[PDB]
Amino acid sequence: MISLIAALAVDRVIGMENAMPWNLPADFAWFKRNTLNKPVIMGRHTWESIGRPLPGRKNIILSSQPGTDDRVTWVKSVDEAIAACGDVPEIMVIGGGRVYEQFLPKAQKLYLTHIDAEVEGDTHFPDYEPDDWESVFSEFHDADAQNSHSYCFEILERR
Ligand SMILES: NC(=O)c1ccc[n+]([C@@H]2O[C@H](COP(=O)([O-])OP(=O)(O)OC[C@H]3O[C@@H](n4cnc5c(N)ncnc54)[C@H](OP(=O)(O)O)[C@@H]3O)[C@@H](O)[C@H]2O)c1
Ligand SMILES: Nc1nc(=O)c2c([nH]1)NC[C@H](CCc1ccc(C(=O)N[C@@H](CCC(=O)O)C(=O)O)cc1)C2
Repeated sequence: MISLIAALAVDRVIGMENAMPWNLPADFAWFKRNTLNKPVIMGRHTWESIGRPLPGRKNIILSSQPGTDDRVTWVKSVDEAIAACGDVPEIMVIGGGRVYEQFLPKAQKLYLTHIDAEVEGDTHFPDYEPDDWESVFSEFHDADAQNSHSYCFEILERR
């Protein structure tokens, strides 16, 4: 199955590394737990933002152009990206917006972190039919000495 994992600021705004200001080690732990030993698919801009492969995961990068880094696997279409994951229980799609838009209709699960942070940005997580999705887990945390903002983890499954 295909899953999307994303961090959503106020108004479901999404973005890249330098554009997302919070410091949420708890969310990084959540992301790691939920993606480790699974293939991760990302767009080229997300790849450039991260700057180095995510360890212990197959990193698959979408780009219309030839690859430019042998440390990751490069593909030129959504269907090629999925095929490059092989036969695994769960494929993790880690954005960005253009990639989320394409994979959402194919996805069975969403892993969302709803962060109580107001950020500059025009880009939002794709609109999806709320009635298409059942919330199966959520867990709220206030900010603390390590985490700059309050945040809520949520898993939704397609119903
Ligand atoms: N300044 C602003 O107001 C503003 C607003 C919104 C976004 N942005 C910028 O936009 C970028 C983030 O956009 P994003 O989150 O949408 O990026 P993303 O999903 O991480 O990456 C998009 C890239 O992935 C590749 N890709 C996606 N689908 C593909 C497909 N089906 N086949 C082949 N390649 C595919 C393309 O790479 P190739 O280009 O290599 O073909 C595409 O340009 C950042 O650089 C951000 O700064 C800026
Ligand atoms: N839950 C979640 N949080 C986020 O901030 C993001 C998503 N999802 N999805 C898309 C994008 C992912 C950004 C992103 C980039 C690098 C690492 C990373 O380096 N993670 C390491 C652990 C880092 C640490 O332990 O400090 C990892 O091994 O997963 C995590 C997230 C932003």
